[PDB]
Amino acid sequence: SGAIYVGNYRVVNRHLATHNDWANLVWEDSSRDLLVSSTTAQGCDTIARCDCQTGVYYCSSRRKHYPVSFSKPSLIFVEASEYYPARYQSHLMLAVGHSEPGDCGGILRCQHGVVGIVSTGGNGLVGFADVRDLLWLDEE
Ligand SMILES: NC(=O)[C@H]1CCCN(C(=O)Cc2ccccc2CS(N)(=O)=O)C1
Ligand SMILES: [Zn+2]
Repeated sequence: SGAIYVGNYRVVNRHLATHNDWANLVWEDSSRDLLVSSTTAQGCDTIARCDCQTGVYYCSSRRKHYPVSFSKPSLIFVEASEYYPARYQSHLMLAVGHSEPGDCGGILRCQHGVVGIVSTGGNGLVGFADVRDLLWLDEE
């Protein structure tokens, strides 16, 4: 579990969104596993605006923050699960690391801020849904 809180926005994994989120929907993309909903109180997270490929992510299944190297956002085939059939997920970045289903929502950060959130796992890899291209998160 986990979310990013930037301004009046709440960014979560789409497969984990709640009732409150869909009723107050700003934007969602099934192919990216992302959903953004509006909030009453202001958030304090800063979104990174960079091309960093090294950062640190939180892994709830180990209670540890791990430093990682990660690939650039791309279209990656993701196996069928209880949330989606087998499909290509866009804007996904992979790293070598530990990730179990309950790890989705863990933040990946670099020196410039939040890069993304855990979205995929298994086979000794962890995938992060990139948020650095969503420039509108910084305004309105
Ligand atoms: N973004 C997605 O499509 C993810 C949605 C949640 C499920 N996805 C994962 O990668 C989670 C995962 C982590 C470790 C091993 C195995 C899995 C797949 S599952 N079916 O067992 O949950 C895929
Ligand atoms: Zn950066």
